[PDB]
Amino acid sequence: IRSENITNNAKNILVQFNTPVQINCTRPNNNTRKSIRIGPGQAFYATGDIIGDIRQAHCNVSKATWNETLGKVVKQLRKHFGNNTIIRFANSSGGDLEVTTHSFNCGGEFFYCNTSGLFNSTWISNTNDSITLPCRIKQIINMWQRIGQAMYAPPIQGVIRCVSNITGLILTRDGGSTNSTTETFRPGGGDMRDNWRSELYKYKVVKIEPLGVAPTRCKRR
Amino acid sequence: NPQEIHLENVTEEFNMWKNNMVEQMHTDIISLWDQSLKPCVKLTPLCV
Amino acid sequence: DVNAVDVHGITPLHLAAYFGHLEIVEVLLKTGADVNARDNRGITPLHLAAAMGHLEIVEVLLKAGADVNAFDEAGDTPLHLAALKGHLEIVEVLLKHGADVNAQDKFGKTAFDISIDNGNEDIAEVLQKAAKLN
Amino acid sequence: LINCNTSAITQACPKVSFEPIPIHYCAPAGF
Amino acid sequence: AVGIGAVFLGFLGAAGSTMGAASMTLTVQARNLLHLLKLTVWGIKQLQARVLAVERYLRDQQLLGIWGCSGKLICCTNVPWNSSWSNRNLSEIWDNMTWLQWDKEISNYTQIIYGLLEESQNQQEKN
Amino acid sequence: FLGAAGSTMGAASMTLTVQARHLLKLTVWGIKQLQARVLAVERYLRDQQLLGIWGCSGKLICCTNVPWNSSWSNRNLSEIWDNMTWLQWDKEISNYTQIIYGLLEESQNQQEK
Amino acid sequence: KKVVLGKKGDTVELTCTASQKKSIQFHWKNSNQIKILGNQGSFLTKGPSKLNDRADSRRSLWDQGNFPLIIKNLKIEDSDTYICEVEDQKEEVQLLVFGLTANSDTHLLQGQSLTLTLESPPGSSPSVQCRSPRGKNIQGGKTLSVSQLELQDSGTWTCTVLQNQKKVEFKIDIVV
Ligand SMILES: *[C@@H]1O[C@H](CO)[C@@H](O[C@@H]2O[C@H](CO)[C@@H](O[C@@H]3O[C@H](CO[C@H]4O[C@H](CO)[C@@H](O)[C@H](O)[C@@H]4O)[C@@H](O)[C@H](O[C@H]4O[C@H](CO)[C@@H](O)[C@H](O)[C@@H]4O[C@H]4O[C@H](CO)[C@@H](O)[C@H](O)[C@@H]4O[C@H]4O[C@H](CO)[C@@H](O)[C@H](O)[C@@H]4O)[C@@H]3O)[C@H](O)[C@H]2NC(C)=O)[C@H](O)[C@H]1NC(C)=O
Ligand SMILES: *[C@@H]1O[C@H](CO)[C@@H](O[C@@H]2O[C@H](CO)[C@@H](O[C@@H]3O[C@H](CO)[C@@H](O)[C@H](O)[C@@H]3O)[C@H](O)[C@H]2NC(C)=O)[C@H](O)[C@H]1NC(C)=O
Ligand SMILES: *[C@@H]1O[C@H](CO)[C@@H](O[C@@H]2O[C@H](CO)[C@@H](O[C@@H]3O[C@H](CO)[C@@H](O)[C@H](O)[C@@H]3O)[C@H](O)[C@H]2NC(C)=O)[C@H](O)[C@H]1NC(C)=O
Ligand SMILES: *[C@@H]1O[C@H](CO)[C@@H](O[C@@H]2O[C@H](CO)[C@@H](O[C@@H]3O[C@H](CO)[C@@H](O)[C@H](O)[C@@H]3O)[C@H](O)[C@H]2NC(C)=O)[C@H](O)[C@H]1NC(C)=O
Ligand SMILES: *[C@@H]1O[C@H](CO)[C@@H](O[C@@H]2O[C@H](CO)[C@@H](O)[C@H](O)[C@H]2NC(C)=O)[C@H](O)[C@H]1NC(C)=O
Ligand SMILES: *[C@@H]1O[C@H](CO)[C@@H](O[C@@H]2O[C@H](CO)[C@@H](O)[C@H](O)[C@H]2NC(C)=O)[C@H](O)[C@H]1NC(C)=O
Ligand SMILES: *[C@@H]1O[C@H](CO)[C@@H](O[C@@H]2O[C@H](CO)[C@@H](O)[C@H](O)[C@H]2NC(C)=O)[C@H](O)[C@H]1NC(C)=O
Ligand SMILES: *[C@@H]1O[C@H](CO)[C@@H](O[C@@H]2O[C@H](CO)[C@@H](O)[C@H](O)[C@H]2NC(C)=O)[C@H](O)[C@H]1NC(C)=O
Ligand SMILES: *[C@@H]1O[C@H](CO)[C@@H](O)[C@H](O)[C@H]1NC(C)=O
Ligand SMILES: *[C@@H]1O[C@H](CO)[C@@H](O)[C@H](O)[C@H]1NC(C)=O
Ligand SMILES: *[C@@H]1O[C@H](CO)[C@@H](O)[C@H](O)[C@H]1NC(C)=O
Ligand SMILES: *[C@@H]1O[C@H](CO)[C@@H](O)[C@H](O)[C@H]1NC(C)=O
Ligand SMILES: *[C@@H]1O[C@H](CO)[C@@H](O)[C@H](O)[C@H]1NC(C)=O
Ligand SMILES: *[C@@H]1O[C@H](CO)[C@@H](O)[C@H](O)[C@H]1NC(C)=O
Ligand SMILES: *[C@@H]1O[C@H](CO)[C@@H](O)[C@H](O)[C@H]1NC(C)=O
Ligand SMILES: *[C@@H]1O[C@H](CO)[C@@H](O)[C@H](O)[C@H]1NC(C)=O
Ligand SMILES: *[C@@H]1O[C@H](CO)[C@@H](O)[C@H](O)[C@H]1NC(C)=O
Ligand SMILES: *[C@@H]1O[C@H](CO)[C@@H](O)[C@H](O)[C@H]1NC(C)=O
Ligand SMILES: *[C@@H]1O[C@H](CO)[C@@H](O)[C@H](O)[C@H]1NC(C)=O
Ligand SMILES: *[C@@H]1O[C@H](CO)[C@@H](O)[C@H](O)[C@H]1NC(C)=O
Repeated sequence: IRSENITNNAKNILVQFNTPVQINCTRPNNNTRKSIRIGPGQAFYATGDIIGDIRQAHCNVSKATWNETLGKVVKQLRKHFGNNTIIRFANSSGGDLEVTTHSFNCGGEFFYCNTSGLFNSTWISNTNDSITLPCRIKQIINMWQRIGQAMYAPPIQGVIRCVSNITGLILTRDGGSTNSTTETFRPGGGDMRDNWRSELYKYKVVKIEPLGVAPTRCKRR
Repeated sequence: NPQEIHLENVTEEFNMWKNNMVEQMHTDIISLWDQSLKPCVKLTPLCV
Repeated sequence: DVNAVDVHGITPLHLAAYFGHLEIVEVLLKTGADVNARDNRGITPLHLAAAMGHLEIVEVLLKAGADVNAFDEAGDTPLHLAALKGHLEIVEVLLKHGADVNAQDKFGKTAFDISIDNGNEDIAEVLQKAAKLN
Repeated sequence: LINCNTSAITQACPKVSFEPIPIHYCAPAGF
Repeated sequence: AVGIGAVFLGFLGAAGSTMGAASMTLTVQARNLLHLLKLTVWGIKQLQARVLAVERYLRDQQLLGIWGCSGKLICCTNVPWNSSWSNRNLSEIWDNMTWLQWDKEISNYTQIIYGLLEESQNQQEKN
Repeated sequence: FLGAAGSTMGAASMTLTVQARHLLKLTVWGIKQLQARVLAVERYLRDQQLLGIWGCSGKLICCTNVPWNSSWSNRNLSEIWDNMTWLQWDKEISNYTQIIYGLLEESQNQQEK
Repeated sequence: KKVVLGKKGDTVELTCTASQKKSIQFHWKNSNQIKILGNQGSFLTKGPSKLNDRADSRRSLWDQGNFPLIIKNLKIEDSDTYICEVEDQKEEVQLLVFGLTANSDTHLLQGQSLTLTLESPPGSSPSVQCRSPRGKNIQGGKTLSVSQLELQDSGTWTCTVLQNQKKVEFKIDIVV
């Protein structure tokens, strides 16, 4: 884990993984449910169903691998604090949709994934399932580059798929003066400089001054 | 072919939060995203 | 495109009325989107604006000249979908903008009968007040 | 009242393919 | 950055070594110095990098040759060494210290060192 | 190197020591910029190779023991350093430039002996 | 040490101060060091507190150098200090929230007494100065009582509450 300052809740805590957590995700090729509605509001019900099923996706994460990875993470995180102190995770507190939900793009299509079912945990010291994350495609996106909003093209009808690692993790500690117990950690991010710092962590640019001046016992002429 | 030279006895500070390298990477990625992804509607607030 | 249309007839104004973004609605109105866009299932942006409960975009669309008595393939008015989801403020908005309380769908369902089948009494009372003053 | 007027730009928006590629940074000469 | 740009970092090795060893190995390290878009658009950028390396090398060589040491890696100059710059023995700097810490010592003074070398070479050319 | 030519002789003698410290379109202009830079470097190395004969190689200000006729300067030479610039002075001695270069090279020839 | 006052239901704008004009990361913490908001790039991140759903900020001013704090539906338990963390600054503000009202809502007659009710936050001692259209400039402390309430005393009395040389006005419902 890397931070500006432990025991300050403003700074993010970047976590690097020794092993990759495989996440794979898909958009379905067509509608599968196709619900039949007889009651009133049927036209709006059908329009909402088609405009909701045109943008729906799921991401599968291996439960045992990610649980064992966060089992390494909690043991590493107990080093900087007390061992007997209970520490636990929680979902996102609130804010914009890029902070409350995972936001990533595949093929120019934006996915907002609900990571509330992922970060459910609790831990007590000295003591082939595949989880599914529902992700929706949102057209209106708050730009990370600049203050403002943008709407892009509607999604492509074809099947789109992304299989990828999980290399790093971004956390914010809830700083709290409540008995120094039950330290809760919530996912954060959004500042992409923190994302580039997680990979350019060991690099420094320098210039070369090859001209040197020294005293000695020599003589000239 | 990359050239990588290993030093023997050296101790240098590698503070990475004040790295100036990022405040360039970020502008390069903004240039890439502005050249590549053109949105249909782009709204930005401008204050006098 | 401002007036872009897909195979389902759904416009970007329909999306901006569904997701409740007022700024995109105003911007698309200023650039010249159709305020009465028609799709294959008969849904205008006013139905999606009224059903989800966002008063701003309803006001903005009704201030541009959207049809207050738009009929879909099911014959439902936006007032019917306003009273179906229990949005009272939207209901007096379309009664201030002139919605007919006597309109019929393809099943014979009035907004009064929508309100009393859903157990919504305060909607029924204010629309009965509006029908008494009609 | 502070004048804060939002500016909107409508642009032609075609479909593109998104695939990030590994890039290196190379220091200039003398660095 | 091939060639001259590689040998700008060519002498960067053994930077933490002994002060007396690097000055002897300067001579050895200097002796050790030795489809459409690829050649129209991509090639001119590496050409720019190479000519920038050549321009930097000639600028550094000209600045070195101001003081009468053109083409000399090691040269002795008739400037006397003021005791206020170092006030330390000759033995301990060459037997204990390294180049990085020594330039950290004389970064305050090297600006007037370069000027006094220029003035001494000017006085040498005057007589 | 042609800049700051408005100064006089004695000022330029000090400031020379200060001096010591659409794709096809872009390619065809960048290639001419590369011609400018490479021929500038080549001219610098050619002039240094020429100056290596005279013994002043690598040195901006040099001194020789080559005799100077009073007929070439045809002036008392005291006031040429303060009020007269380089551009007029080069046009004063334009006819007598090759013979003094020939005088330098043989003077360095007996300087070898 | 700036202090602002509330009206128990309105909005209060608490601003920071910046000069670099680059939309620098900032936050908002109370005296218990609990996060309230915070800028992460160009988004808004609501802090995990009891001031979650009602806190807001003006996003259009972030590029100018102003980072405001907008709090809607203001209540008396939110009267606490707040900290700006723009760059390395530790500039603090104080919020003072109270409510002034009466006990009799509508049932009042001619020739009775009038009583007031002020819910002051803990750790303060404000001063209520009343002002009447009839000229009854009642001066007193926190609790005030009027012994005369007849037909000529109709209208909304403006009893302003002053503390630390800062005062805010209120309204009084009188139905005779
Ligand atoms: C982290 O890194 C990993 C890996 O580095 C990232 O994972 C990658 O994610 C990519 C995004 O989906 C994905 O890219 C896709 O690959 C598809 C398969 O490629 C293979 O087949 C093609 C064709 O045979 C070969 O040329 C290629 O070399 C491969 O062998 C491509 O087919 C995809 O291109 C399509 O989608 C893009 C999306 O914008 C379109 O722009 C593009 O034009 C293509 O569109 C076709 O397909 C869509 C959907 O089917 C149709 O709607 C459309 O009309 C086109 O249809 C034609 O082709 C289909 C068959 O596909 C056919 O049925 C139809 O009739 C038409 O002929 C796209 O390029 C990478 O494969 C994937 N990598 C791996 C290893 O899995 C990961 O995302 C990264 N993480 C993050 C966060 O970014
Ligand atoms: C990194 O985080 C630590 C927190 O662990 C920061 O230390 C904190 O600094 C503030 C301001 O200097 C301290 O506040 C002061 O508290 C004393 C009472 O202890 C009070 O009298 C002062 O008026 C002031 O409010 C705070 O106590 C302190 N916390 C700890 C645990 O030491 C530190 O500033 C951060 N930054 C750096 C660069 O270290
Ligand atoms: C993190 O997890 C919690 C709980 O798992 C989520 O809290 C849920 O938030 C929604 C709204 O954000 C709540 O719905 C609300 O219900 C009340 C009921 O009266 C209604 O009045 C509101 O209008 C709203 O519909 C929901 O009840 C609440 N869940 C629980 C168990 O309290 C939270 O949203 C999650 N955060 C993220 C970013 O995923
Ligand atoms: C991410 O997933 C979690 C659960 O996997 C979501 O939390 C759930 O959110 C819904 C709606 O926000 C809650 O439903 C609420 O139920 C109450 C009582 O029936 C009702 O009054 C509300 O109107 C609303 O329908 C639900 O309780 C809550 N928790 C669970 C365990 O399902 C969370 O909202 C998801 N995140 C996002 C951004 O949607
Ligand atoms: C908390 O847990 C850490 C685990 O890293 C303990 O650190 C160990 O301390 C002992 C005694 O100094 C060493 O021999 C071990 O090498 C340490 N590491 C491990 C992995 O066991 C630490 O002692 C525990 N207690 C406290 C109070 O910090
Ligand atoms: C987060 O974890 C809690 C428990 O730590 C879950 O609450 C239980 O969920 C199961 C299955 O949904 C229920 O059978 C239990 O009745 C719940 N309560 C208790 C006290 O066990 C909660 O559902 C989890 N949330 C997510 C999104 O995974
Ligand atoms: C996710 O991580 C795995 C590591 O377990 C990656 O697999 C390696 O990929 C590199 C890159 O070419 C290969 O050189 C290795 O041989 C692979 N190892 C194994 C065991 O397969 C995988 O490529 C990563 N996923 C992505 C999209 O990069
Ligand atoms: C070494 O340098 C110091 C300055 O760093 C010189 O000290 C000056 O000495 C003269 C008289 O000799 C004084 O008038 C000046 O005030 C001193 N200080 C400065 C800043 O010039 C010292 O003379 C030098 N010694 C040698 C041998 O060169
Ligand atoms: C929709 O998907 C289902 C998947 O079971 C398939 O059976 C059906 O034929 C599909 N309908 C289409 C492509 O029209
Ligand atoms: C994800 O896991 C669920 C578990 O039931 C499974 O049904 C689904 O097919 C999986 N999806 C993918 C893309 O692996
Ligand atoms: C997707 O991930 C799940 C869980 O790790 C795995 O069982 C499944 O085989 C994966 N599907 C792929 C890689 O196509
Ligand atoms: C995750 O791992 C911990 C210990 O490693 C275990 O107690 C817990 O039951 C695991 N959870 C799941 C869902 O497998
Ligand atoms: C624990 O925290 C509560 C809340 O601040 C406080 O009232 C209590 O005194 C604390 N107890 C201890 C032992 O610190
Ligand atoms: C580095 O320091 C060790 C310390 O004993 C020494 O043995 C070694 O020779 C040093 N390395 C070099 C290159 O001098
Ligand atoms: C410097 O060297 C001399 C002679 O070797 C010695 O007497 C003196 O103590 C040394 N001084 C220091 C500071 O090492
Ligand atoms: C060499 O330098 C180190 C660090 O400055 C010092 O501890 C040591 O005593 C020095 N040795 C000699 C012989 O001066
Ligand atoms: C050199 O200059 C730096 C500038 O900050 C100063 O801190 C340092 O003390 C100076 N050293 C000497 C020896 O004058
Ligand atoms: C002047 O030039 C002549 C050649 O015309 C030469 O013989 C003579 O030595 C030169 N110098 C003087 C002082 O006459
Ligand atoms: C040259 O100038 C000096 C100084 O004014 C003067 O003494 C001398 O006579 C002049 N010589 C000639 C030939 O004019
Ligand atoms: C140089 O020679 C040309 C040849 O005619 C002559 O016109 C010119 O005046 C000469 N320049 C002088 C003497 O300065």
